[PDB]
Amino acid sequence: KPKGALAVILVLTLTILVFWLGVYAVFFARG
Amino acid sequence: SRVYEAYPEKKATLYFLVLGFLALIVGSLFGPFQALNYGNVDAYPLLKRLLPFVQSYYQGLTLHGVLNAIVFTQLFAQAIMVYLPARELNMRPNMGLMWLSWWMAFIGLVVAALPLLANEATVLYTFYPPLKGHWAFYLGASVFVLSTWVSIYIVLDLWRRWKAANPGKVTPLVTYMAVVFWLMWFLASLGLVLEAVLFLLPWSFGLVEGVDPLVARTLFWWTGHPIVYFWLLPAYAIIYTILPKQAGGKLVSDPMARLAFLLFLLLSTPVGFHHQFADPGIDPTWKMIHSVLTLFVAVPSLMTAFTVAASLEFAGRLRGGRGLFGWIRALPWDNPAFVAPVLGLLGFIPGGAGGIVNASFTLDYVVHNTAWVPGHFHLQVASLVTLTAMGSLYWLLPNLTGKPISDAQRRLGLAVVWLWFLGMMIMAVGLHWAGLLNVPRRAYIAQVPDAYPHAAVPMVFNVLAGIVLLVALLLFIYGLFSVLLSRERKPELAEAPLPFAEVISGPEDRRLVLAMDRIGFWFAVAAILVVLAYGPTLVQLFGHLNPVPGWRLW
Amino acid sequence: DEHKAHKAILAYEKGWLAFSLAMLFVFIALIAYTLATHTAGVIPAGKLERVDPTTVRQEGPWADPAQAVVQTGPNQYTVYVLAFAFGYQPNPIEVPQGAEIVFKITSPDVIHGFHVEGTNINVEVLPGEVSTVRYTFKRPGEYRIICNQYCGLGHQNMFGTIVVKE
Ligand code: HAS
Ligand code: HEM
Ligand SMILES: CCCCCCCC/C=C/CCCCCCCC(=O)OC[C@H](O)CO
Ligand SMILES: CCCCCCCC/C=C\CCCCCCCC(=O)OC[C@H](O)CO
Ligand SMILES: CCCCCCCC/C=C\CCCCCCCC(=O)OC[C@H](O)CO
Ligand SMILES: CCCCCCCC/C=C\CCCCCCCC(=O)OC[C@H](O)CO
Ligand SMILES: CCCCCCCC/C=C\CCCCCCCC(=O)OC[C@H](O)CO
Ligand SMILES: CCCCCCCC/C=C\CCCCCCCC(=O)OC[C@H](O)CO
Ligand SMILES: CCCCCCCC/C=C\CCCCCCCC(=O)OC[C@H](O)CO
Ligand SMILES: CCCCCCCC/C=C\CCCCCCCC(=O)OC[C@H](O)CO
Ligand code: CUA
Ligand SMILES: [O-][O-]
Ligand SMILES: [Cu+2]
Repeated sequence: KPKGALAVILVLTLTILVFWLGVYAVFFARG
Repeated sequence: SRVYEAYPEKKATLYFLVLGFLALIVGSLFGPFQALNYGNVDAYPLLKRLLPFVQSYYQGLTLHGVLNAIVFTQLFAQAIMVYLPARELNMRPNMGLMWLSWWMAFIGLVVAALPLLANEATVLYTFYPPLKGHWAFYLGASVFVLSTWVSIYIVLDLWRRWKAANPGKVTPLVTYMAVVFWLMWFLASLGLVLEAVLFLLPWSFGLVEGVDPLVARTLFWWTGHPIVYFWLLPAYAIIYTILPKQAGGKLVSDPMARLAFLLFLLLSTPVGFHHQFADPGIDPTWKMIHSVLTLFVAVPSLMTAFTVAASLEFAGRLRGGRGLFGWIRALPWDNPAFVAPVLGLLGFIPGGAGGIVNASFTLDYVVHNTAWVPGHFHLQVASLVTLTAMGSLYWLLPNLTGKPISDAQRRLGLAVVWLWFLGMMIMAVGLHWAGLLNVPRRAYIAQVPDAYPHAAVPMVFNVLAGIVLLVALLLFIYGLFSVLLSRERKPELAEAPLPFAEVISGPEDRRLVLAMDRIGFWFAVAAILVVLAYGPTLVQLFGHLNPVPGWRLW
Repeated sequence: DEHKAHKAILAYEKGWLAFSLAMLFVFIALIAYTLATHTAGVIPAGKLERVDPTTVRQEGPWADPAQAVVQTGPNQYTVYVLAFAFGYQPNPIEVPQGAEIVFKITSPDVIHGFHVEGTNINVEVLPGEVSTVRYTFKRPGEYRIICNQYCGLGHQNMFGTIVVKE
């Protein structure tokens, strides 16, 4: 298996989620 | 040189790259002053002693945006996405047309630069009416962009000539990339061409009293979204088809590389209302439909993420790397042509995460027109695209000029790309965080030093970045000039093949490849999608125009 | 070996792509959700509402800023706001807490932003058009309006105030 490529797409997932859910939480906080 | 007689396309490609890097240098001079400003430090007095024609922060910001994000990126895309397919096919581009495209760009640039430099078009790189710049800025710009229609013709011509000579062969990979890319660009470019011909030009000439600002922005963003994919895709063509060789491996999938580009062709253009989430007079259903389709335009980069990572990992393993991290350490980190796109891809992970945020309709109300936005786009264009082009100094330049890169120049290029990358990451932090604190973009906030007390912390990041990037820019100017004005010429370097990667061996999926080669068809699909996504709104707007008077507020 | 690495790469790539698609779909569902809630009131009205920027300060609901705030329902106020070079009228906008506010904002000159700090109100203001957005202030106090669209050399100091009365 491409363990290295998976590690990359994991970091990318976690980044996307932190950004997206972070801003979603700010959105509601300002609602 | 006997090399330019056999490959005259090398000289024209060099002229595009050089002029591109000169615009980047000029436009970038303003970037450190702007990072200091977003760090609440006012260095404009210094800048004005140095460059006495600069009348304001906002004239500096117009120059920075137009030179770096419009001019540099386009010239790079014209160099890469003509010369690479031409070398892959081993065929000469129509040289009359190649030079015509160059001179159109040069002349368009010179004519726009006049009013920009004279403080007659301080309207930024978006030039939103009713702010009213000098007609020459709109005319110079229109001619500059129209240069690219010539490039499109050049590549479609190459492709057709090749296909005539090779009936029933599938399009070679880099040429397939460039064909879908330039056809995507053609459909993308129509928004701005319409906006300029139908409104901005008659208006700045004095022919019509006003322009309707909503129609003007809508037609602007029809083009303003796909133009960023037009910046990005030349860096992607190198990242897929060149970087894996530089990394010491191979491209792990030709079909997955073609599929990403076909997804860009279909999805780059019908999504621009994601720049208009906060605009009146556009129906929220259609905002949602562009939001979904924008989330889909994300998928080709999500696919790129994996295909490219797996290609790098494969290279690292070929070079002996083992573990879960050994593959990374084994890669050629002494080679600036390898390092620069890799670092740019690392910063693209937060860059793309912020883009997916921005795309998410109601989430955009948190960040719109704040510093977050420049935080996102410095990661995408000012970091990945720019670093990839900088890394080309190190394989492409020698190939075009025969001029060797010395050991010392190599190490200097290493330091430049690292400082540039790290400076972009630090500023991304300061700008994303100031944006979440409601600091607006496009603002000389250093002139209102008590307006933003809550942003004190990320402001330190922007100062630091402004200094780190000043140093990276100075070293880059020094480096580029050392390599350009260099003594030695080794003609064999200009005759060496480009460093194009092989593709990993494995079936693969002919029929998918054959299906994606149905370019006429995929193009009509892309174009249908634009009528579907834009038509209904533009019918309504054009049937209810409300033009308004022009202003000069500088 | 190459055959085997290639096979494995394509297999796990298929898996990532499905996951990445799943994730994007969840975001699309989560956005859908916001659009069904009161938070979606800041999305501007889609309907075109054309006005004339050259006479907006002489006739119509923007001509007398002291009359800008109009009760339009039992818990609703419409506020006629002018964003202009380089200021907002009325100044301050005064509204009661916990009421639904329908801001109707236009400009007599260039595009301005209208970004109410601490809220999701963030709307472009186009001359000739009226931007309509809706919000209910839950907390009383002073809210700063920032112009977040470059409107000329006075842009960085173009601010206004909303006072939400207890
Ligand atoms: C080249 C330049 C650009 C790219 C690319 C770009 C991509 C996107 N953008 Fe954007 N953007 C927006 C949405 C997105 C979306 C969804 C994406 C996507 O296409 C992003 C997808 C990409 C990813 C999901 C990341 C994939 C990760 C990769 C491919 C790296 C992998 C790592 C590897 C392989 C390395 C591993 C190796 C090792 C050794 C470990 C939105 C709205 O939805 C706005 C308007 C916001 C507003 O309010 O104004 C916006 C505003 C802008 C502006 C401001 C325009 C202005 O002046 O007003 C620019 C210039 C810009 C540029 C660019 N943007 N963007
Ligand atoms: C030394 C490098 C650079 C630094 C320090 C820098 C810094 C900045 C800063 C701080 C801003 C925000 C200013 C404002 O909102 O008022 C800005 C705007 C911008 N930058 Fe850069 N920049 C640099 C290089 C790049 C390059 C290479 C690109 C493109 C390839 C670029 C494209 C842009 C654009 C498009 C704008 C926005 C212009 C506008 O809003 O009208 N920058 N940059
Ligand atoms: C290789 C390139 C990397 C370059 C890295 C550069 C690091 C910047 C300096 C850090 C030392 C700390 C110096 C700060 C001391 C003075 C602080 C100060 O006075 O603040 C600014 C002034 O107040 C505003 O008007
Ligand atoms: C290899 C590439 C890796 C690239 C990865 C980069 C992505 C960064 C993501 C998140 C940083 C978030 C920092 C921590 C979150 C801050 C939240 C917080 O403290 O919120 C304030 C709250 O209101 C209390 O005052
Ligand atoms: C490495 C260089 C890349 C640059 C990386 C940019 C960093 C921005 C990161 C994450 C955004 C997440 C949003 C943070 C949200 C925290 C606040 C929160 O959780 O909201 C609740 C609070 O009550 C609300 O007012
Ligand atoms: C505020 C944020 C500022 C900090 C931004 C940092 C973000 C990530 C840092 C570096 C990425 C480089 C990752 C990979 C570096 C690998 C180098 C390596 O493994 O070197 C091998 C050795 O030299 C034999 O070649
Ligand atoms: C040797 C190379 C490494 C050296 C690089 C340092 C590494 C990172 C840390 C700090 C730099 C901060 C520099 C910022 C300088 C001035 C900050 C400022 O303007 O202070 C505002 C204050 O909060 C309002 O009173
Ligand atoms: C709340 C959300 C949770 C976030 C937490 C991070 C999630 C991990 C991310 C991506 C996994 C993508 C890789 C999918 C692996 C697919 C398996 C596969 O394809 O395996 C086939 C192979 O042949 C076997 O034999
Ligand atoms: C194979 C398993 C598949 C199942 C996995 C599905 C993923 C679940 C994730 C999100 C669901 C959406 C939750 C929608 C509820 C959002 C409510 C919310 O956040 O409320 C905001 C605010 O407080 C009120 O106005
Ligand atoms: C590495 C990246 C680090 C990122 C760190 C992220 C920090 C985000 C902070 C705040 C967002 C929250 C906004 C919440 C809005 C409420 C503001 C408010 O109360 O507004 C004034 C009102 O007038 C009172 O009466
Ligand atoms: Cu009004 Cu900026
Ligand atoms: O434009 O992203
Ligand atoms: Cu876009």
